[PDB]
Amino acid sequence: CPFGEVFNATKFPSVYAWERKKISNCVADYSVLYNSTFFSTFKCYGVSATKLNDLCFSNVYADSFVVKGDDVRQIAPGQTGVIADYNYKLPDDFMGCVLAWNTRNIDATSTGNYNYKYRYLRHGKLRPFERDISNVPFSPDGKPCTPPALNCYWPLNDYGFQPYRVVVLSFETVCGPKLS
Amino acid sequence: VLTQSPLSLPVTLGQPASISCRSSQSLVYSDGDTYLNWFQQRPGQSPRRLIYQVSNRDSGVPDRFSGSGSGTDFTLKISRVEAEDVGVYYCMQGSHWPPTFGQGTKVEIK
Amino acid sequence: AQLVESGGALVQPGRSLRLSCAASGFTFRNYAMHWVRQAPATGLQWLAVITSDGRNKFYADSVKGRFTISREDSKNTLYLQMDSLRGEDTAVYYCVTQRDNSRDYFPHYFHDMDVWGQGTTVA
Ligand SMILES: *[C@@H]1O[C@H](CO)[C@@H](O[C@@H]2O[C@H](CO)[C@@H](O[C@@H]3O[C@H](CO)[C@@H](O)[C@H](O)[C@@H]3O)[C@H](O)[C@H]2NC(C)=O)[C@H](O)[C@H]1NC(C)=O
Ligand SMILES: *[C@@H]1O[C@H](CO)[C@@H](O)[C@H](O)[C@H]1NC(C)=O
Repeated sequence: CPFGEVFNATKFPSVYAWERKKISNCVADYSVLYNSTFFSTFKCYGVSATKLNDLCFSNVYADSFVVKGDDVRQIAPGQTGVIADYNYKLPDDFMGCVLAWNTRNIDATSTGNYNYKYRYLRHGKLRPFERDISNVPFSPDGKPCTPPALNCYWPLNDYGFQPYRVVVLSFETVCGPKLS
Repeated sequence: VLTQSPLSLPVTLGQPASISCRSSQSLVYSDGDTYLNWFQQRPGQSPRRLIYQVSNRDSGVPDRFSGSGSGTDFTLKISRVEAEDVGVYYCMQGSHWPPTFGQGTKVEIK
Repeated sequence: AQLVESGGALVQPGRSLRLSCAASGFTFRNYAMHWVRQAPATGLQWLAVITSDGRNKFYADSVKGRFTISREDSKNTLYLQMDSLRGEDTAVYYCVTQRDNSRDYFPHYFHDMDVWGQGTTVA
């Protein structure tokens, strides 16, 4: 399976614009990931990381994005917050693994890397694995509005990038390796 | 827009009372919750919250205060009204911006 | 969480008045701040909110463009600048915030409004 292609990718999207890579019809080697020091966080929900090699799935979805370290914790079931509610939500259910690493020497810059954005205003929260990449000036009561007039605010903001690259493996023809 | 009833509640000391609040629109928010709170303003004092999220009470609030409701129709209930309960009971909705208050119900002790 | 209003006065229609509100018992910087006014005409009327970072300012249509909400975190003080005052603006102005900032983002800072000051009269 094309795991390295996702984790060691040279470019990641914003959280609000998280990208979904589908893994299927392949052998999922989780040993490289499991005991590597690449990741600062290796969190699985109801799934034993050690046993990932022994689990078969219809498919695996690797959701890729860059989020400030502080908000990495929002990428989990049962969470609230600007990211959990407006940028990228995980369902209240079992989950595969949320894998993340520090990217201060990759994505962060001395003046702040503001190429990455996030949502903070929206007419309601996001559903689990919903992607909202629209950019229409926010209006608190559904009215038409034009910025920078009063009550007219852009729903998106910029990240003051320390950033972490996060890849979420959501589990639904893919299995781990066999040993000869 | 919130409308309360009665405008004024004549309750004998030691007897129960209830204050109604009716919204022009459902106060259920996008996350499924309902942000309908109740406040009491005692003469000479500012408003204080008693009940929140329709039926929950704040710490320090007497157990005699409770409530219920859904959609547009909400009620604040007082199991027994004491002399110290004199004041104007307001309902407030935060579900739809701008947040609004009712006109308030003046509860007095007879 | 205590809020203390000041700056109330009698001001002729067309003129301006600036209110202030000192905060104590909590960290001012960590909460959004609101102004609410009281009058027989309106009961309790929400006017404006300024977010914790002082960036987003939302106003009720009834004051939108006439009132400006601002804050000085360094002084733990909330302000309200009211220009072109009318007779209809006569009210007791309350400084309002929240104790619970678990969800410190729009619109969740309108959900509790559980912290009120003593209020100051503006006429
Ligand atoms: C992203 O790419 C880096 C390398 O560019 C991967 O880190 C490297 O992964 C290998 C495999 O586990 C680590 O072990 C190496 O194995 C070869 C096998 O012959 C051996 O010759 C090497 O001396 C070494 O033992 C290697 O130490 C490791 N390097 C570092 C700096 O960690 C990384 O795992 C990739 N990330 C993902 C998520 O795949
Ligand atoms: C990490 O996985 C590799 C797979 O070849 C294994 O050989 C290695 O011993 C593992 N490391 C530990 C400490 O289990």
